[PDB]
Amino acid sequence: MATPDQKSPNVLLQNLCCRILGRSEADVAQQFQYAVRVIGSNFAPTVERDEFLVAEKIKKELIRQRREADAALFSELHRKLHSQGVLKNKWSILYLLLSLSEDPRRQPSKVSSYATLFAQ
Amino acid sequence: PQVQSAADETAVQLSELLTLPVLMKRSITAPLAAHI
Amino acid sequence: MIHELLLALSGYPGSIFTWNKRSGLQVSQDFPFLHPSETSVLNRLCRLGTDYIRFTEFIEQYTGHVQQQDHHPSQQGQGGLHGIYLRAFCTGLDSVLQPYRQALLDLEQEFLGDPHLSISHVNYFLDQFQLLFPSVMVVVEQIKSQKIHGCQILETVYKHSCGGLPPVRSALEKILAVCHGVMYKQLSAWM
Amino acid sequence: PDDRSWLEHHVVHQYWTARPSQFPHSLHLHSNLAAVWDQHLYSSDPLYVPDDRVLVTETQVIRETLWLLSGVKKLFIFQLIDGKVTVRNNIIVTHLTHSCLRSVLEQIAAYGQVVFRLQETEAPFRTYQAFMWALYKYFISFKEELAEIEKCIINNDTTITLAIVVDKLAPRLSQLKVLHKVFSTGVAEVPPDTRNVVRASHLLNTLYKAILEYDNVGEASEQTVSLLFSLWVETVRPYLQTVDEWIVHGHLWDGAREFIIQRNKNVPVNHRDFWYATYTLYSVRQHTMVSFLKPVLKQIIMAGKSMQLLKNLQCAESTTCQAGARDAERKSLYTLFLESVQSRLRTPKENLMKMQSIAESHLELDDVHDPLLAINFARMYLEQSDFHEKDVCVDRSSESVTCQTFELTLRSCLYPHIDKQYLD
Amino acid sequence: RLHQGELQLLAGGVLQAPQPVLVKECELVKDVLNVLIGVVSATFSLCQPAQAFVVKRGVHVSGASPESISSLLSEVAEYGTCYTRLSHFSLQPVLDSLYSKGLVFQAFTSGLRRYLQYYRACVLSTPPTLSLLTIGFLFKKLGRQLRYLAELCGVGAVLPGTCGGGPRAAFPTGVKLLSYLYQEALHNCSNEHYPVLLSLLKTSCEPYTRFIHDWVYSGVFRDAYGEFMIQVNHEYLSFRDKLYWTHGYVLISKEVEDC
Amino acid sequence: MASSSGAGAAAAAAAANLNAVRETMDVLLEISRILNTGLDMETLSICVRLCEQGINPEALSSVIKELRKATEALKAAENMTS
Repeated sequence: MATPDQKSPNVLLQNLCCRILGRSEADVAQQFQYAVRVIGSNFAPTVERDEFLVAEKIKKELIRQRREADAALFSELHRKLHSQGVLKNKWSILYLLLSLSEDPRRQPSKVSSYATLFAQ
Repeated sequence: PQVQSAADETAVQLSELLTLPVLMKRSITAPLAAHI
Repeated sequence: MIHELLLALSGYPGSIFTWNKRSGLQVSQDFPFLHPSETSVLNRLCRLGTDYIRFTEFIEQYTGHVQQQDHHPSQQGQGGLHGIYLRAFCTGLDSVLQPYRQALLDLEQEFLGDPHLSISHVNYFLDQFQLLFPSVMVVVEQIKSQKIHGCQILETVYKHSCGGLPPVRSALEKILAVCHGVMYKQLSAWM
Repeated sequence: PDDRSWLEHHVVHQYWTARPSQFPHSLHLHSNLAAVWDQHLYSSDPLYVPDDRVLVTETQVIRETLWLLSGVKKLFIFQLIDGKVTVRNNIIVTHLTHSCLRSVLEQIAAYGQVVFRLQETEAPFRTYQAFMWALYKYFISFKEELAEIEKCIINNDTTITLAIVVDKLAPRLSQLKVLHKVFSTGVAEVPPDTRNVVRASHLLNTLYKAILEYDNVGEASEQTVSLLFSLWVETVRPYLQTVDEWIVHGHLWDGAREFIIQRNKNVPVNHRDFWYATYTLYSVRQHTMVSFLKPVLKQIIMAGKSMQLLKNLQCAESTTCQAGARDAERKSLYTLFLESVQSRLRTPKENLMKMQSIAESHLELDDVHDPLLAINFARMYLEQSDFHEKDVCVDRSSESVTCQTFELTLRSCLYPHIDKQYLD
Repeated sequence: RLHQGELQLLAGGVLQAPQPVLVKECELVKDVLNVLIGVVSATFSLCQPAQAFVVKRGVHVSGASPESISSLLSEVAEYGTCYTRLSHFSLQPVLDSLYSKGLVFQAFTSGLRRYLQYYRACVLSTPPTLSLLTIGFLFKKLGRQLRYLAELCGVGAVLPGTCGGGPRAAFPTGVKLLSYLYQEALHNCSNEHYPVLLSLLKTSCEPYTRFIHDWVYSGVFRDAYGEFMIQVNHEYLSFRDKLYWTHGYVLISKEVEDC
Repeated sequence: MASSSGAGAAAAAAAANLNAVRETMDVLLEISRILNTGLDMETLSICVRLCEQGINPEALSSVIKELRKATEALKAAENMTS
């Protein structure tokens, strides 16, 4: 039963680069190459491979940002996600979500325009 | 009358005034009592 | 979406407006094609739809089932809403939604006439029902929660008939009139 | 997504989404005023670091402003902080300076914050319910104009500017400001721990004083005077209803004990103090006297006492409970007052036959219609289909010079009728 | 379409969502009308064991989501299923000699045929220019009442094989029919079916009332199905003694409530 | 006659599973929002598919950061050219 054509991770990564840059895949070729280089690199194991430990780390991080309500909400959402059982790799997704969290309180160290020189 | 016309409204006037068991009793037993 | 929104308000949940047994009808998520203020308006409309859905669920729960001829009709009144007053209550709820259905049909006709209409026109037009429905839903939920039984539910409706909302007062008067018609029929039989 | 992206480009840009919609604009000095200001600022101060500004469309800004004025929460540009609408700092428009745009948006945000505070109203008590109802009617009236403005924007045939919209809303904005001040004084200035009766009495006194103020304000307040008169009528409606119930039935039905007179349940009718003690004014503070009723408060009290006595004296079934004019058929004190005020101010089987015709058009000739079944099917289908069963103009603007004073209008439309009922 | 694509991308191909087939309303109304007569359409297929229309998967309607449209169409299909199954249940036509439900039940089924004829007439009177939502709301009460009456009469639309509902009781006859009608009338006295239930009770009693007339006037038991409380044992009816009166015609006394 | 009835039940079970997945996805989106991950519905779905494919969260985070820097330079140029 023809499981929707989830294009291979290379095609998905190209589409992701195009989407993130807001340019066509052809316009993101340098960014696509950078992404391919990153993806082909050996990555260290995620800090936490326990769904509950990763969820607890996320809650602790939210509390550290003085987002205690957000920490409670995170713990509740994690419980709900664990009960839903839809994700096969809970530890990897939890580690990713933890890695992608941003502290609203820490004033963004505005990336100097000079970083764009190396993007080309 | 009961349910035998359309525009007619008296056909159900007893059915709205009287309950269906009481309506049926009144309707049936009077001729029944007369014949008995 | 406006037709989809009305369908959700008409009891057809979709991908945007999801029905949850616990939460009722709700907007499933924030969509990129709406301004967050538009998302807030949509969430308010989904609140109204949730109230409508809960009303429809109650209507089905107490009217949607054929009356089981359980030999003891008196015991039907305890667990399930039952009784001639319960049937009258469900009928009143359906009658009160009938004007709501008519307003929804008029909205549908208007949207068919003008595809460029926005949600603000609906929010203007539907605000009267956005105020009416929460109060009637609260009254019905109170009746259900307190297990008001028989004509004692009528007493609560009278207490609720003392509400301050003129439209809510009129709606409760219509429902009370139907229930009083049934009560008067029983009283006539007794007398 | 390609067709959706093309539509998204052509159905109006995601600028309302936090995704930066870059739109082409004219670089003309009159059209690039934001860009020209950026160039001058960039040229003028070597210490000047350019802040990140979000370019927003004028039509988009107008639409978001209308949505704010329509009472929409969670706007992208205007954020609500501590009940105060605040503009996101990184927003810029092509035709306005950041400071000018900020000033205009600050005025708009102040009005939006006022609306938001007014929008948050719950109605827990009969008087508060009436105030909420009046507020809802006012918000409806404002939303009507807002929807008409939105429709004109949607037609897009004509250039509508923010200034044009502001000018169109200027009378409504002034009415909103007056209403906001009046509401703040009548409700927001009321301490939270005040008794519902005390809150109501303070509101009523505020209403009377506001009525006097707006009557003294003259023609320029005509729309506001009309609003206040409608508000007064609505707020008295529960109070007038309670007065009517006391006068007609002799029973003070006050669940919240909001009326200035409370019945002492401890004084039976056969008690010597029944005439004196049974109904007690909530007189603990002299402030409990209703200023608008104060001129007639004594007559009201006497009428209520007489009706309470008659209903509380075990009267033989007195024929003077005439089956004639029901108190329900009697114009209510709110209804009688409204009718008298409008009149002084010159202010404001057949279904079976239809079912039979439907059957004749759709039933075969030989099938006898069953009248019980005919009625049932009529109700379920035809009466279901044919269910297309889908105001006190207290506007002083018409004859403000000829309109009596609020107290004079009350005395002439309500007080004469109240005195008549009391006398009877 | 975008949202459905996003949902499919999120579901990783496992939720094979039926492809949304966009159909014109000026066509959807025809399918709805066929459902109103219990007729299967291009979008609705008849499930033979249930005598019920089954919606074709992936029906998309313009201006509405295919899932929401499918929900609305599912409700309409449930109403059409009730109509078609009830028609089939009432379609038991002839009180032939093998008809064991008796003349009261046969007359009841004739009245039910009349009712279904009226329902068909109403459906045909519905102009095809009406909106789908308008039509749905207009017929919502009638469909609810029909379903309630079908469950009340045990002629519920649910297929007897697939509905794990217990055995639909045979339509009561004679005194059992009268007691069933009385209980339903008490329970449905507030429903739109109450006048209809009274009409059906009258129509079913008409053969029974004729039998009663013949019994009372001639002592003739005209009960063809044994619904009357009195049975005639002709061997003793020919007797010229007390036994003639006691055994020639015997009223079934033990189950007086049932007879 | 029975078989025609069965297909409706199979479709209903599949639809119930899909609705449960949709509810779970909405919950997941809310969780991501609470964590301030910055993913949009399309971006979140792409990340989920990639994450479903086993991508290392540290590698994914580094790739995301580099892509974000390149995307920010491109977005600044796109906003400057209009």
